[PDB]
Amino acid sequence: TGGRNSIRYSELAPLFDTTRVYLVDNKSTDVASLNYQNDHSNFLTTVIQNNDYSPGEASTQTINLDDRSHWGGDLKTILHTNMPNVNEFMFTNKFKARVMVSRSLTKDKQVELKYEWVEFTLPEGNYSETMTIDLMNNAIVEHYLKVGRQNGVLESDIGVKFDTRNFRLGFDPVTGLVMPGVYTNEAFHPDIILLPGCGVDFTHSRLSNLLGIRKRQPFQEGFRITYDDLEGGNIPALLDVDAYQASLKDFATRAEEKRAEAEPQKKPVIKPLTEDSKKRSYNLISNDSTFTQYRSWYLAYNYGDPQTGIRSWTLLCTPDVTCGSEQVYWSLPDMMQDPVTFRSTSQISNFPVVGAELLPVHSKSFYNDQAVYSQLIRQFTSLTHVFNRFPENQILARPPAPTITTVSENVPALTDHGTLPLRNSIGGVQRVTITDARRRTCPYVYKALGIVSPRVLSSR
Amino acid sequence: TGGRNSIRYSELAPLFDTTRVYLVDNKSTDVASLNYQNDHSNFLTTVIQNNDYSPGEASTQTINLDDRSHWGGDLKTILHTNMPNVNEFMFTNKFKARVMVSRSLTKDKQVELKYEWVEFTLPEGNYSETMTIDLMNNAIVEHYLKVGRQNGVLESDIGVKFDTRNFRLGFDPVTGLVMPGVYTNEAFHPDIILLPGCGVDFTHSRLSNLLGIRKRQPFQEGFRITYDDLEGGNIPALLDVDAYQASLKDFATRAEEKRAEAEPQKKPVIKPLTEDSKKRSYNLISNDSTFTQYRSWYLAYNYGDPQTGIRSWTLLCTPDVTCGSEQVYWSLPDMMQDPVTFRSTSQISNFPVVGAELLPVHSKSFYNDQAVYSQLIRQFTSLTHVFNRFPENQILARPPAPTITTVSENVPALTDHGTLPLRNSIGGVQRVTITDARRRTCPYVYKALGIVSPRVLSSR
Amino acid sequence: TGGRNSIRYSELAPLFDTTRVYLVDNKSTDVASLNYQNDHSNFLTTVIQNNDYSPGEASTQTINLDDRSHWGGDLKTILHTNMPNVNEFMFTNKFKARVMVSRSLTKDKQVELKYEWVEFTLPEGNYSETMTIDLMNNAIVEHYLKVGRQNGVLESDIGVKFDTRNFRLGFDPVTGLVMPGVYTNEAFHPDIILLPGCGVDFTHSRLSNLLGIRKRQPFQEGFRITYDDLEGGNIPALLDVDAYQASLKDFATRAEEKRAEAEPQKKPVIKPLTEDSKKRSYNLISNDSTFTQYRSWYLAYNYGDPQTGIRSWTLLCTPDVTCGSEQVYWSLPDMMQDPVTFRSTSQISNFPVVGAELLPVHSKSFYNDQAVYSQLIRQFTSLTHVFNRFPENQILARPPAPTITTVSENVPALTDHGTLPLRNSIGGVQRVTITDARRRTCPYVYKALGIVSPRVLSSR
Amino acid sequence: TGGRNSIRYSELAPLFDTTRVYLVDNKSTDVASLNYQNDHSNFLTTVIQNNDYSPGEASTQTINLDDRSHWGGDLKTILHTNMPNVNEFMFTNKFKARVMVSRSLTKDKQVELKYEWVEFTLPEGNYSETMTIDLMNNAIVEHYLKVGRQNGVLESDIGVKFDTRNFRLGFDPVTGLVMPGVYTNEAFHPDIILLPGCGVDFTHSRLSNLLGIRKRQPFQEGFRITYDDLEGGNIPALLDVDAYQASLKDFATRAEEKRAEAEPQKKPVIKPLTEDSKKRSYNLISNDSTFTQYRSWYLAYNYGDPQTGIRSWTLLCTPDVTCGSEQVYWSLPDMMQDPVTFRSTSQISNFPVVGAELLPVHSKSFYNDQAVYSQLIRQFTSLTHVFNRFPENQILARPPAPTITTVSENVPALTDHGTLPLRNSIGGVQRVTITDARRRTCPYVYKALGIVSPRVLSSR
Repeated sequence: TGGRNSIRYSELAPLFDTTRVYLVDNKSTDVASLNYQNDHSNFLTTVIQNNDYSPGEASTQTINLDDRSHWGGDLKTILHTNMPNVNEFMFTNKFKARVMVSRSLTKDKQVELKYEWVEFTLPEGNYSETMTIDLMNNAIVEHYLKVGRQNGVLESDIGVKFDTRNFRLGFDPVTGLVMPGVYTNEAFHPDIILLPGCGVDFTHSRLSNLLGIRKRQPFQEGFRITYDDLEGGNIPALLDVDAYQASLKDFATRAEEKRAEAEPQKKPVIKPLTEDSKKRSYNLISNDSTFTQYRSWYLAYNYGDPQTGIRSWTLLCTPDVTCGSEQVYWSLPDMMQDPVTFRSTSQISNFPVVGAELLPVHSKSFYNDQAVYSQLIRQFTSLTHVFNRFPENQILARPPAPTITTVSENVPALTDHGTLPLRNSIGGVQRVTITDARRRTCPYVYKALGIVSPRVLSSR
Repeated sequence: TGGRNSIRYSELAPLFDTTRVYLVDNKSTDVASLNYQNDHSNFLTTVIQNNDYSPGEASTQTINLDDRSHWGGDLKTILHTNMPNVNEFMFTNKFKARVMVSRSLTKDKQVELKYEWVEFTLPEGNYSETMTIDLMNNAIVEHYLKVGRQNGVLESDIGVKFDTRNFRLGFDPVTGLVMPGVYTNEAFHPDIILLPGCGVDFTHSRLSNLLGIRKRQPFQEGFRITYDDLEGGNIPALLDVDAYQASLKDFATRAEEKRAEAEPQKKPVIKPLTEDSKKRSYNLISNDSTFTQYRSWYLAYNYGDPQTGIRSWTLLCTPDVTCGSEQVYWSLPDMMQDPVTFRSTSQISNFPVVGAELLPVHSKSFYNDQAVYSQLIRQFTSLTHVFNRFPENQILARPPAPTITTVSENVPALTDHGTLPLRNSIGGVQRVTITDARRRTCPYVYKALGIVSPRVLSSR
Repeated sequence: TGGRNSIRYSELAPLFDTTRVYLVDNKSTDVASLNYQNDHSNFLTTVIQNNDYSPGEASTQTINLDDRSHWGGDLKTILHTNMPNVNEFMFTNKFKARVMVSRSLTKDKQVELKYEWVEFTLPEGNYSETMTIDLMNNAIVEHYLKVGRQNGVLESDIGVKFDTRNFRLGFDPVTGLVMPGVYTNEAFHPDIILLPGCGVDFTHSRLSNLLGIRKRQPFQEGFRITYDDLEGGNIPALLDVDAYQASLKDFATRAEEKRAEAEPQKKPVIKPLTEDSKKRSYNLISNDSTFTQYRSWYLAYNYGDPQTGIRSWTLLCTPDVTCGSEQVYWSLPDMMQDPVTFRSTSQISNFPVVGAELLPVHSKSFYNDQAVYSQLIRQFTSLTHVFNRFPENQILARPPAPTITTVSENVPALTDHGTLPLRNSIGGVQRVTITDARRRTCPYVYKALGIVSPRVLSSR
Repeated sequence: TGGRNSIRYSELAPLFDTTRVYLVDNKSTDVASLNYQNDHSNFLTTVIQNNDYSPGEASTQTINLDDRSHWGGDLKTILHTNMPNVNEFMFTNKFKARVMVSRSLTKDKQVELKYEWVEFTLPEGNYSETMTIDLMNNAIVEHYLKVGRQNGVLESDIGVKFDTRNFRLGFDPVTGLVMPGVYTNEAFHPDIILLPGCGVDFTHSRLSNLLGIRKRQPFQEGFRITYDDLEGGNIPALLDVDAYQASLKDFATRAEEKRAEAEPQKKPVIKPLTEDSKKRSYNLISNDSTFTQYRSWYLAYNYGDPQTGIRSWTLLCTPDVTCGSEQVYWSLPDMMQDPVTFRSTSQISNFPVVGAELLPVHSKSFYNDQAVYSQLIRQFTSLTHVFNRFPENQILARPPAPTITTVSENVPALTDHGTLPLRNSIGGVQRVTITDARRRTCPYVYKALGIVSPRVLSSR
């Protein structure tokens, strides 16, 4: 310490031992003159807080930490964003899926079904865990319109759907059917329902995470999940409720009558429904088999061979609307020594990093009353949303709203990076820069604030 | 340390090493006598906590940190506000918009439409993310009354509306219409709906942030968004439900009948509704085109040319009721050495700063049940609010309440600034001062509290 | 300090005193080349952040903390998971129970009841405190179908049920019956209802904790709870409401008439209901006794002999959906000295541990409105869920939804382990590894992030 | 430092300066062999984390902090419980009350009323702020059955009730009655309603706190609150609505008609109802007085003489379901020097204490919709709960559910005790022990975890 303290500035007098320099954006004189063309994630600040000098002029003067000692400063920072759930940047507004795009009776008498991969995009915005799903299903439909239908494609065969129920709860081990005649619409994790000849790929989208279907060994570029993959676990068919109902015309310890009332002339059972009001085909494999051609991921993962099925190369897990906690990197190139192996440069997308921190986004959870409220309004017929374009379908229906939805929420992060080594000649104008994992500014930054407290560390 | 500790006061005896001085407002003797004309964001305190002296008299005595050493103190502080969502100070109660103000059949046979920019102001108060919007739409209307109407202006042409839905979900790629005959009223981010010849400017309002429409490169003084800007993305027109309904009088794998039931004598389709009950014009460009003159920001941003549209110079992002996390600056001029480049002065609006901190305001989020509850009460006719003065309009209607509203909430902030260098002759009366980004006291401060713990740092 | 600081790298120049090395997974060049076959819970990272070298090549270079001093580093870390409530890994998707599997009239005239232990498994997913229960009851039923029934087993005798009410609130001390004729369906802690000859074992499942039935002295491998254990506390029988109703044909201080209206020809009381609509046996011990054979844990614990009953060897406590706060262990084998007694090795499942921390999972609680809403919909008959397959049973009914449900929620954990001693020759490529209590990678890890700040500790 | 660092272990080599020893329960080898008969609140751990030695054998080896220096360690700990709201341990399942137990027409013509103190106990479980109350009222009733009634006791005179409303809002200053004929059922703090000759004592129960009736000077063993105490503040009687209704047969500034319409032949007023449907006596003092014999604490405290009433020796305050934040004490007898005045021993219930911390329980609050929902279901007659056995009573009714209920919630506590002095010969097997205020293990502990970081403090 002794003679090694002195923190000096032009004529303003000797200041001794730690003090404070401030890195701020909202400084009025600065804006107008320096970072006009820049944004909150990469700006310039005049660190000289002296009322009497031009910003330019200030950019000349310097804060001089005493020369005789190696100095260090404590860097506390306040980061605040407002990035939305889905958007083009975080890759949460795009996702490739393969759908039916044409259906025509080929030249002889056999038929033709051609499929193709199309990229659907969502309208940017901050959504729910669910409404997002919906937005996706809609984006599938919206395409079926501009193309599908007007080429022999019947809704009765739209290839991909993102639903959320266990399509085999009512299932009866012997009848081979979902007895209650209705797939019990309770929500149990996002799922993916495919059809023959198609599938979906998330190779370039974090939406995968929103669904909560993660690859069992991530560092593998590429995420395609097709029909052939979802093996074992095709949605069983609903039993014909009416056919069954309409039919039926042609120890001794109180356990006596209970054992005789519980027990050629066959019944209407066997009849697995085939279509629904407005006759929508449920595409059943055989006029025999109780299983529909529709295949569910959830079903696969949980019910089909664990050592071979998707349960093998994939992993079932929690949703997370945020799509993935990603971090950001601070850099104060003009004011702090470049950490260990970092090379010193001027290429904004490669500056040295002084602090890392998670991008300020959490997921708040709320209890959903609207879960059932809706089961008592479409049972009492009325208009439809662009979401339930197939009310009477039990499959292309509208995935049940899960109780407890999550919502991406932005929050101020009063973080604190360690104490770093800094130069002893701090320039009048410092440059602040926040970067993301991929190394690029981040448009969604409303406020960055830095406070540095230099203090002597050793001697030269 | 050795002889360098001694912290002395008048005759009260030697105290050694760190101790504690207190900066408090609520001190009774002080109020009455010193900071009568001041407020919590800029007051005087007697730091001498000795029961026997006048405040004035105390203002004489002094705490003497030993002379032989440079001292420093730890400054912990308790800040607590209660600033409201919208108000004149934070510039959240004003916003300029350009509306229709006159409509008369000019002198020959052609007509005249004159527009003007008017500043509307809100009643101060703490609001919701939504009700705020509403308050704005109302403030637009309230003006149409004092002027608009009484000058040939028909509601059928009020220029600006802040709604919240995706005005083109039901849209059908071929019919060029919102088929369901009703813009699906679900909430998807605040938006701005304009008309020809008008627009809105936020150049002097943080309300912009409330909406969540941020300028892609902020440091540009000025925020005007007009009709001509919102290009490509005019709200498509609702299809005539009745005209259509009223009309209609004059492979082989179960997929056989599904491919024949899905497939001069033209139909009522083409008819895009023109007005609504009480005949309100939907101002359609041509008696032909399926698009209304009404233009939506949301629509533009998401659907019209990304490299040219507003999607270019603007950015879609999360709301935030608070309107923008702003920070405040502490200053203890009379008790702590003036940080690096700060000049020492007496101009309250330029004191030295010792600590920065975010102004104590966060946004709590809640789940909205009232989302739909209201769709089942205006469907069952009854009175109206100053908010839905055009129930039967599908456009000047009332923006749908988003599920999950946010509310600005004030909270005590037990913050902690570093350890700062201080003078060794602390005056009997210290002056505390909290300032905002622009540098001015902040009326909304209920309590400021400071605790300082001096301790030796080096030697002289 | 003096000559002991120097932190050196290849030619890049001398850095002095603490600096920062970064342990990150999401680093792009790394993924592709090193940890292709690995996962977030056990990967390799290149700690050399120098743009110009191959990852391989970098793996050669080294960060050299000065040799003359023993160094240490501060390890802060960011861990973020997404593990679901129930799953095979945490052992929350399996649980052994003993049920009735066969009922046939043995060879002479006496009968045979054979029971067996079967393991039921749940569909993996993140659930509620309740819906989980339900999933279990269902899994019991689902078995009764594939086997039970089709072998003389009547629902009237399914052995295990997980409900949640105090099966003896309405109980009347004298009549020996649940007077109101209905077990008051309010929720009061998960319970277990057994039958003669069966029970449940959790020896290999944390689901026990979900129920909130903990063993009074845990370190005892094994958790079997059978009928014979639940002694004293058999669910009393519901009084015959109708029999009773249908019958009844054949001081003086205002307290006079109150003392005469409150006061061979016997009444219908004695009649304890025996079965319910669709005549389901309530299996009553004697044609006499007011107690059914059904036995409840809750009942036992709270009402039967505390010094002998289950209240003795077991403990009643709060649920917790997470099933048990378990911790994880960090290990940075290639960069930090192996703590006290740890042996140095290469067996991933035995690396040295540098930091311990709770696996990032908490339980959020919400208020349940859906508590009663359902009591006003099954009272108005309509379809049933795979959950209430015995609506009219008062016992095999559907446990009442408790107000205040809990839900396992994943959250980012910005933790901070101490300051650790490290090697002075940090390899170009470090290995990160998170392990669980049992010592194995943890599939449910989305992001691991490490920041180390070396700084001199002493001298060599 | 110099030669004073060395932290040594058997042959495993010299480790220098701070390192880390771990205190963990879940360690597999340990359980089976050492703490079989113990529980999480008092177990043994092998601190030697070396894979090759028996636990027993390890118990021999030792960690040797260098002898030449006095060492200290940082103790961070992770405590996690799951204790329920009410239970026998925390004394929240018992509470003595004095009730009517016999009513017979004594030998001459005068009568006899004998009362007695009885201890009622609740079924263990985690409850609500309210449902707890209810459970208590029920427990009062449940007794009236096994005894009361069957001895001339009419519900019309059950002595104690815990309700929650201000039994005198409708009250009219002149009529001396609760005009609206109904005690306005809004919730305003737990209360206690007594009758002549009885009362309640909490001398041995924290439930008092749940109610929120605290003794004004706590350190006084004993908490009895009887009738005679609740003086001034007897619940006024409801006015006879019918008698009144059934009767009535036999300046000039617009303020003219308002002053004549607002103004022998007496009216039905005076008639204060006496009993209610099913004629339940309201026990009124005189056939005259408008006050019933029923006395309320709330009423007393707020309305009767503040200098003499209960308002004097008692204190009205917030509920808190937890019943009282109690703390726990850590102790690591075998590894850390015994703090200042603590005597060293082997009596588990007197070990030295190294850290204190609040027992991990907080109270979450939720908004109650179910507040009114119930006022619109018992107004539409139907069955009753064991809770509203006197629907038609306005007093023995069922206390109104307060909006905003609280619920005891268990939470992991990542606490951190200071840095403590420790022995330099740490035994292979350490003993961990958590104790409560009264000094006894705490059954409700699911996980205890300790991390110690020794580091040199001075020299010997």
